Amino acid sequence: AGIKILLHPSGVVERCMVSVVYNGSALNGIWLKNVVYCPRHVIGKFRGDQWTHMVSIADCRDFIVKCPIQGIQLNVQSVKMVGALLQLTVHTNNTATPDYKFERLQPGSSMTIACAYDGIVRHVYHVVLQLNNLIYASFLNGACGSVGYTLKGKTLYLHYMHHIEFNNKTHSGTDLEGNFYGPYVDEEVIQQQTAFQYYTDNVVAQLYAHLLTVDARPKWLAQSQISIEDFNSWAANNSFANFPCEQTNMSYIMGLSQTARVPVERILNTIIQLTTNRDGACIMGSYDFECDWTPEMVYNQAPI
Amino acid sequence: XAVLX
Repeated sequence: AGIKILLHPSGVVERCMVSVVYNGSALNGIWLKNVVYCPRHVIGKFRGDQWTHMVSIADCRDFIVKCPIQGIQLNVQSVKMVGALLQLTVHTNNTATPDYKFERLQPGSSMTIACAYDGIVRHVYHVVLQLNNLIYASFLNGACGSVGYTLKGKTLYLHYMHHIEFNNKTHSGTDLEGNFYGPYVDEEVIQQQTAFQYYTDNVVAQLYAHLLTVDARPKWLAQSQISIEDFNSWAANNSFANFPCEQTNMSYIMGLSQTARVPVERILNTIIQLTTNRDGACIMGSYDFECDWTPEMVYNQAPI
Repeated sequence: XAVLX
């Protein structure tokens, strides 16, 4: 009946979160099995290819690692740099380690962010990896090491770890394998970002979500339709990704079109019209086009 | 133009 932004429970992540303090810097890390993962820039703000030598001479005793939930202080026996992350081997194996997987996220997919400070998850919110490989999140200093995750039956799927904030208040990081999303690095210098592009699949889901919870026949809904092929020709010149961005999203979108009794061609023409006729209309509780509603999460909460 | 968290 009601379609909301669903988040995954953060208890599993909370039990694995730890604080990492190397001399001056203090950030967060995740502790899985006998390994603690955390951003590498905790040992200094370096650049390019000096990380190998800087990490290789980093003292294990300078790493103060504490698990606040379990009240356990950890001791680092080895240090390994995997990508832009540090893999700190510890003596104690985390008994709270769940069945986990390191899954890289494709753009347009959602994930829950466990924003943590001093090893304690303070806030939890929902983001979607945008087509520029950035997330639009909310972080302060000391929040690096916070993880983005999803769940699938007691199995924790870690997708992200926070590293850097850009001046436009966009955020970037790595997967849990150490590789950044996009062409961004953990350096405090000007880095060019590709122009913004709307994940059309998600924008379609947001409009469908409004039709199923707020107004089935709103005044901004197009009385006209446009083919997918004609929409994609318009989308190339209006910062909208080619539809569909994921072929698997078509089954969810077709299901939404049958439930709302509005074909996707009407939604796509509404998107085009809203580019010039929106005039501040609130759509699914937002004043602009959002990529935060995925077709799967909207279809999973819909009738029939 | 960018800052480490």
